[PDB]
Amino acid sequence: SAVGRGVTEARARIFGHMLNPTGQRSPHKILRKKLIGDKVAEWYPYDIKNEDPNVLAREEKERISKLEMLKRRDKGPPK
Amino acid sequence: YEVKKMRSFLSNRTNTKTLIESVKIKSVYQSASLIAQDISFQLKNKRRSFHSIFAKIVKEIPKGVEGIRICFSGRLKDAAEKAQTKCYKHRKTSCNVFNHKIDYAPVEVFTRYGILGVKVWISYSQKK
Amino acid sequence: AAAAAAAAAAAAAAAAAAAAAAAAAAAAAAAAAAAAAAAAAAAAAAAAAAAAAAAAAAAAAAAAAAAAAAAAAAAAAAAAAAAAAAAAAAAAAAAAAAAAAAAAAAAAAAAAAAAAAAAAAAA
Amino acid sequence: ENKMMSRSVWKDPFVDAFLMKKKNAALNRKIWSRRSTILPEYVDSAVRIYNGKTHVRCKITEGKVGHKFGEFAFTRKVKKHAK
Amino acid sequence: RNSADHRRRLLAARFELRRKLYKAFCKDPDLPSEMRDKNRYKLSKLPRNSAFARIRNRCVFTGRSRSVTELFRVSRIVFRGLASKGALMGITKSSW
Amino acid sequence: AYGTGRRKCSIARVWIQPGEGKFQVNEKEFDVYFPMLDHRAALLRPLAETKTLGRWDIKCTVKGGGTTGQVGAIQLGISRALQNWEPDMRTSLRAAGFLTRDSRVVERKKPGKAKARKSFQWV
Amino acid sequence: KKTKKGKRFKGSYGNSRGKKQKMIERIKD
Amino acid sequence: PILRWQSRIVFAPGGDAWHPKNRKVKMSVTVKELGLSKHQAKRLRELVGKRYHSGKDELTITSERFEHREENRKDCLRTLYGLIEEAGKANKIAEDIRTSYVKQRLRANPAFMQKLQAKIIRS
Amino acid sequence: KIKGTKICIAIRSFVNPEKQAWCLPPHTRKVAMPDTRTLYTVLRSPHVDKKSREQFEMRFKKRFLVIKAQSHELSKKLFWLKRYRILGAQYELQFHCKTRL
RNA sequence: AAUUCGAUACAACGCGCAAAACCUUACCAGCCCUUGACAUAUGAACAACAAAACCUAUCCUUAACGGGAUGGUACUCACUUUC
RNA sequence: ACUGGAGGAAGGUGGGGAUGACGUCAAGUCCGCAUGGCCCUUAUGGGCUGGGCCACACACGUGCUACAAUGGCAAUUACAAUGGGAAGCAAGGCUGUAAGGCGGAGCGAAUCCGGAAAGAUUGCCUCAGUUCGGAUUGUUCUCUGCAACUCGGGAACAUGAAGUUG
Repeated sequence: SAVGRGVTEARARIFGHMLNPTGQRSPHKILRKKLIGDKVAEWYPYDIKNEDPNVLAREEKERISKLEMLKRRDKGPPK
Repeated sequence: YEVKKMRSFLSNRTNTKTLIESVKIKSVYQSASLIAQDISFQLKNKRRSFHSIFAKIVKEIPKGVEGIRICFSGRLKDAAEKAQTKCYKHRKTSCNVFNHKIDYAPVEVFTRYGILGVKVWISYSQKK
Repeated sequence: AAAAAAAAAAAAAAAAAAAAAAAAAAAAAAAAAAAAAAAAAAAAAAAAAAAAAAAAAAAAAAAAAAAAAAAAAAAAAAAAAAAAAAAAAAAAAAAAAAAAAAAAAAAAAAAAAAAAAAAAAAA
Repeated sequence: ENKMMSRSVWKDPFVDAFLMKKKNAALNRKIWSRRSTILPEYVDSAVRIYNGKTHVRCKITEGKVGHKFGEFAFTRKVKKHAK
Repeated sequence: RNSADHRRRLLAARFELRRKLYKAFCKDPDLPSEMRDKNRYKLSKLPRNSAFARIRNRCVFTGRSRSVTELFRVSRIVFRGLASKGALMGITKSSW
Repeated sequence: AYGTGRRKCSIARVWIQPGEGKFQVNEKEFDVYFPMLDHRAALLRPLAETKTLGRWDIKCTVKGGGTTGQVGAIQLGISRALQNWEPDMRTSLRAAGFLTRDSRVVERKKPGKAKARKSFQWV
Repeated sequence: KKTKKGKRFKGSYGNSRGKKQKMIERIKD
Repeated sequence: PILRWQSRIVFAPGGDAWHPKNRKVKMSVTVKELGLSKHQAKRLRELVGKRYHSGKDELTITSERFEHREENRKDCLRTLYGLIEEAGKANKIAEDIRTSYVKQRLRANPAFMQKLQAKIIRS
Repeated sequence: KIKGTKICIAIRSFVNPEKQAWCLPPHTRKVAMPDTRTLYTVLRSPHVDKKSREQFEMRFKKRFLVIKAQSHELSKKLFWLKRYRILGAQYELQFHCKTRL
């Protein structure tokens, strides 16, 4: 039976591969990856206390309370 | 309407439908974080007595709570050196026993002489 | 959302059946409505704003499989010449490959060809 | 035959040799290339090498074609002790 | 603490793939013999920064520079000191 | 008849029906699956008493663990399914101890040490 | 260490190692 | 031709974003229902390979390359029809095989020179 | 006893079993139940002791319950009702479609 | 020029380290900055009812930071914009 | 209470973890975090490259390798468990002596992924400083990264320190 021979011309394989018959290392593995720009760079998460003007101007208000208490004894930092 | 206020803040910055309710916990500070938050206020200005704090505690709180074990620490009153410890106890003060809701949450408030820190280990009457 | 769970993929990248086809939906469900056509007309004169809000709190539309075609043309345009006799093979390869990765942001998947064109013009 | 080796390995071997990116300016200058391969094109070069401080000067020779640009420079200079 | 690794992360997100996986294109393929330094030497010299081994990936509760766990972004310190304190979902003592 | 035995992370199902000389683990030749070296004498002791071996059939299977684990598992599976004569065979069996598992399942690794009892060296 | 055992233990692939030769052998009979 | 399909729905767990598995699309056909000739059938079966349940006849075509379930639902049948065609050429290939085999032997199996020269008498 | 076209259900949380939950599918919970482990130390100090350890773990929970073959119409009839359905966790509803060619 | 620092009998020394190319890094030299990378208030300010800055991209120099442009994008009666 | 005996699969805290008092030792760490007090405020502060943290007359500690023939090696065959996988795990086919390379069925994972090593079968060795022993120790190469002379692994093949129970 020559049918069992000729019944295989399968080279197209429309499934969507990219092909190299000899195999030079190819710019395929540099673009297979899921991209490394944004997801890692968004790693530092956020505490709401940048909002809430009622913890804002309060934390820093206590900082300047320390500023006043140390200014009283003048041991603060000059320029 | 600060409920509207926060249901604005966080739903805007998180992009989700939210629901915030408050419920009046009537029998004030049967919890532990509440007691810690409380006595960390009196320990802030002005100064107050340890024994008076514990006297208020044994005065108001003992309403079926199984026991209260309370510790302090910090530069104590008032030699300002050699920070040391002291703790009070009561009827049932256990932690090696399981099935005992005994909630614990320390806190640290200061006096510019370094910082003082309390811990509270209440124990709840289970099976009432 | 998902599908009708009744018919196969009927897409074939067909078309957009314009509005006011609610003639059919009137034949089907106006049975619980009124005797006005200006009723549906005002429904549309408000569905304009409904569409404004829908696209606001919904998305920014995602186009089609025609991104493959626009990207293949972006590749053909990156060469835009007969310069290297190998830059064109490289561009064909880059298109046919980069259009595979199931997540590479569909806009950078075009800006890559854009940058190829950029340095080819600088070349 | 160091030069010959560099030519047999120009890019037939896949990696290529990496130079440190200053290799587009003049040659004889302090070169803190620091891990940039020796350039076979430019032997017979009187280049002073890396100097965060104390550049150790080196005379580029055919002998050195595969090492890094600072092969003269030796760090961890402790070889003595007498008690 | 995190002040510099933030700028460096963001600068990676600036000299993103959009230019670095670009100027790495003509490196690996072969046939473009025509000055592969226009994509290798004079443009892939991205200022000695905005790399991706350069980003230590600190903690973000305290800022412990090393010994961070990648999932919780916490340090070894606060992870075990915190899952003790609660607010950790299901993390329990493995008394297996 | 059906039994099953398990030891040191190995489990073996067995089926005894009162037949002639068949003994098939993995439905495979059992003497080959368990190589000649050993484990055969061990697995035939369980019936070198009150049985001339010429009375029963065993169709078995086993997975998980190691060479001694699997043999023990099969042994104790047979020991389970020796309940074809239920209230009269445990008599002949318990005496020599052909009923119970080896509950010496492996002891885990604790922290700090290098094993479950080995420990580093202090000075 | 350079035997198959040394390779296995180090964790690299040596010329008495490899997990495609295991196939190429019998696929070449 | 009946089909078999799968497409996941798992809920974004409150985090207002997209869930990775969402884009799966699993197709399952049978080239015993898709009544073929054996030769085109085996050419398509070779063209797929271990995409194809061969214990029980099933074609599976899952291309995660695409993002949204609709583009996935499309790509399934796009590739389905493409494979149908690039298999469908197999029967004509086999026909031509028959042609060549018969022809290169009609000349050397004797007594056919009658017509082999009758074509020339007709010339 | 077996099902064909269907809408699968597989829930993954840390406490799935008993919640008043949506236990009206034909075939009730089957389970897998993994285990995960990350044990570090007892300390908080940054200068001592790689010798003592405290051992946390994480035991995901996943239940499996199948939906009867809610057909070309029932499928959506419940699909929409559960586009939003709330339990306190994350779970999976899988589709089985069969479109005549 | 650094061979960073803390650990010190059982209860330190394969210890922080669950991972030193640069980074990590305090330590050492060159390279600079100094209301600074970062925060509030701070108005002398500058004026824009849309400028400037500022930022997606092009070019050039810096061992690198930058920086110099140079388009373009882009706007706030608040400008982070300035000292 | 102890000793047996019974049953039982488990007998006397069955095994393992977890859980750890008063308190002691000015134990440890202001270099995680928090913090008192004291100093610098064109600097001890911020960032950039280089270079250092890897060396060495030197002792001590912990871990690894073995001096063999209960064994070293080559070909055959047997049996796990946890686990890990989207900057991902990747079967198969092809390519390289191989490390590597080409590409990819499936898999966000009870479903896709993963030659177990011992062991066993035969043979070689036949007791050596050896086919035991492998540091130092040449050429080609290659993985990453923008970047492998001071300053990461990996393969090919040659050299073969000491080591005979310390």
